[PDB]
Amino acid sequence: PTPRPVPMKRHIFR
Amino acid sequence: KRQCKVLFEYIPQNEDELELKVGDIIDINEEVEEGWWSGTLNNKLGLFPSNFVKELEVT
Repeated sequence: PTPRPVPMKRHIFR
Repeated sequence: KRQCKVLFEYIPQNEDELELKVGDIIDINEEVEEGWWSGTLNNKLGLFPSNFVKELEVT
């Protein structure tokens, strides 16, 4: 999966 | 091509991210990590949140 307007945490930058 | 449609607006939170507007069509390059894809929109390559989009049938 259901899209929701909350971004996942990022670990890889770039 | 592999492509997706933006479902929700996204203001970039970082300089390597794309800004997303509802209904934008992005050409998908790859998945960097769960939740984060790279792709191209209006001639910019950048990262964007995958749960703000819907992948389209390839085709």
